[PDB]
Amino acid sequence: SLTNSSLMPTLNPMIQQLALAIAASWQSLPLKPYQLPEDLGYVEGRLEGEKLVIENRCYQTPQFRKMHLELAKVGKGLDILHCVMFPEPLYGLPLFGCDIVAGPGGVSAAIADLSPTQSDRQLPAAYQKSLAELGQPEFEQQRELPPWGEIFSEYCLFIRPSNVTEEERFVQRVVDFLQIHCHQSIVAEPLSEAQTLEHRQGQIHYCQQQQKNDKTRRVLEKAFGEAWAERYMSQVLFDVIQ
Ligand SMILES: C=CC1=C(C)/C(=C/c2[nH]c(/C=C3N=C(/C=C4\NC(=O)C(C)=C4C=C)C(C)=C\3CCC(=O)O)c(CCC(=O)O)c2C)NC1=O
Ligand SMILES: [O+]
Repeated sequence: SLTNSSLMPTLNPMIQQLALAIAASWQSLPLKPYQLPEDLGYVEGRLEGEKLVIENRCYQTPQFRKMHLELAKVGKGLDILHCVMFPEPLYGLPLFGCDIVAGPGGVSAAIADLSPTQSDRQLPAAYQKSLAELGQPEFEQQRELPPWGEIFSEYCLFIRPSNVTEEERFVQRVVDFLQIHCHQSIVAEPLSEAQTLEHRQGQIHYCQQQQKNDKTRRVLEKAFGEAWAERYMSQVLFDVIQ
């Protein structure tokens, strides 16, 4: 749980709410710890500018090879929540991810998705059906995905929330995604070796494309340098499996 977090009480309220919702969804799963490189938990660094503070929590279950919740703060103003549930390819589940970035003046970016791992870039039929049933959410300020964002599903939300009502609507949609995802993980069956390979490739591709995110990289570089940032992005955030 998040009562021991040093960052949490200082983060944007939407970020606090979403972190609680994610922890609540994971709490009663068959969790084991997942050891990050160098058993990383808390880390802080500064070069010539602002300090970056990061808290990492990571778990695994039989269906999810790596469940990573990262909270971060740059200086006084910039707050970040990062979460990815990396599936075990044997079960063919999609990739849950979300990213929230907030400054003093409010949340600038809120993105969440259940991303495909199939070569045809479609979600499994059960997900399509369940997601369609939620209906189209209405948000006033949508943002267009960057070029490397071809990895995201047609259900991807990428917005700037315009008011508290939209903040709460976005959090609820993420809770709905997680409820669907946790349910489908109970009914998933181990796949064939050939299908497992296809899902593994989809996850590798997701990770390679997420590494092209310069907005993330530049934050890390300004606090820790180029070599540290490359190691962090490739080995901690978006590790390529074999
Ligand atoms: C220490 C960790 C960490 C940092 C520092 C970080 C920074 C970060 N991510 C950003 C955007 C972004 N973040 C994402 C998406 C994602 N990013 C993910 O990590 C995941 C899992 C998704 C999607 C599920 C996208 C698409 C953008 C916008 C990129 C752009 O505008 O070019 C931005 C710009 C925000 C804005 O334009 O308003 C910053 C500063 N994100 C982090 O996770
Ligand atoms: O991650």
